[PDB]
Amino acid sequence: IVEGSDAEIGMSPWQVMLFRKSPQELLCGASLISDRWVLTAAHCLLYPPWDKNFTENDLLVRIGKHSRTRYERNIEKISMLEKIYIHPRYNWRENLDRDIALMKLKKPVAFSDYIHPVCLPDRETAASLLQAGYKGRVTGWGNLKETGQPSVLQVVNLPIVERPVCKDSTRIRITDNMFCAGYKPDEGKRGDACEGDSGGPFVMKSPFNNRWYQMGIVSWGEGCDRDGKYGFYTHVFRLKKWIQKVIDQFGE
Amino acid sequence: DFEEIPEEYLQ
Amino acid sequence: GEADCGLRPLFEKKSLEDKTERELLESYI
Ligand SMILES: Cc1ccc(C(=O)N2CCC[C@H]2C(=O)NCc2cc(Cl)ccc2CN)[nH]1
Ligand SMILES: *[C@@H]1O[C@H](CO)[C@@H](O)[C@H](O)[C@H]1NC(C)=O
Ligand SMILES: [Mg+2]
Repeated sequence: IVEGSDAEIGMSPWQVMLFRKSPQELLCGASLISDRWVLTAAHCLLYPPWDKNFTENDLLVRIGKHSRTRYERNIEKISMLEKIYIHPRYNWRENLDRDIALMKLKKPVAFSDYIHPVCLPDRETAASLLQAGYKGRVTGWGNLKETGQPSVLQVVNLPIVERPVCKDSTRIRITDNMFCAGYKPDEGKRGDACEGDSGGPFVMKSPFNNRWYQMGIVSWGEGCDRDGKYGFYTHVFRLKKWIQKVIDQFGE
Repeated sequence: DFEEIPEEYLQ
Repeated sequence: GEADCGLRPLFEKKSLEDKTERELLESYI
């Protein structure tokens, strides 16, 4: 996270760390959506340009964390993966279209003060909140700068950007399965996600029922926090039919 | 850079 | 847990607000 701040304790209890077993390192972010299901970006698991193709046994999910590198004894919970499900129409070749994956845990995670699921939006919440100017929150343990690494979970609040402004900022083709966020060079404020924050959630607090909803998944950007560039997020609601299909077919 | 984790999860 | 989703034990469950959630609410016009 670039131009963010340290998260408060229990501020993002759905935040999940995707952790590589060997060498021991942070791979990505992810989010807890039930006691058995974790949501992340498909590119965190499969990205052939970088020779990335992780299998279940290669990874651990660490839930309830705050410190990036420390083992947070009696707080964090470490879970093993039962199965990885990548969107069948995930487009790693061009623009990371449908950058979404689900991970089913071997055992259910016990909820606590530091571990709690985020909601998934329904059509009404998405239509009400996914609007230009409305701000969401991005969290992660990723790089602090494009060209170092934080001691604890970082947080940044960022405004959703108008689709024409998103499209005009880049040469990449932007799809309806993406939305973009960040400040315009003229706004004065800064911030973005960066490498290592992918798979993490873009959340919004509904002013109707006071619950936190995961509207986006940290996906891609041209660098980190560049003027005139924006961060791109997977549109969770647009891919909810796939989410529900996977959960309905492979059990909750 | 990462503090070691219990072996029960690494196996 | 769908029923209780998105309600934080250290915040919403205790009617405590975090330091920057007000910035999100203010943006929802
Ligand atoms: C122009 C372009 C092609 C691919 C990427 C990209 O961002 N990738 C390729 C695979 C990993 C992912 C990444 O770095 N995501 C993190 C990220 C996410 C966001 Cl929202 C903003 C910036 C960044 C940092 N580039 N960007
Ligand atoms: C990823 O690995 C699996 C084996 O675990 C293989 O079947 C699959 O074809 C690989 N995908 C790519 C795109 O390399
Ligand atoms: Mg920018």
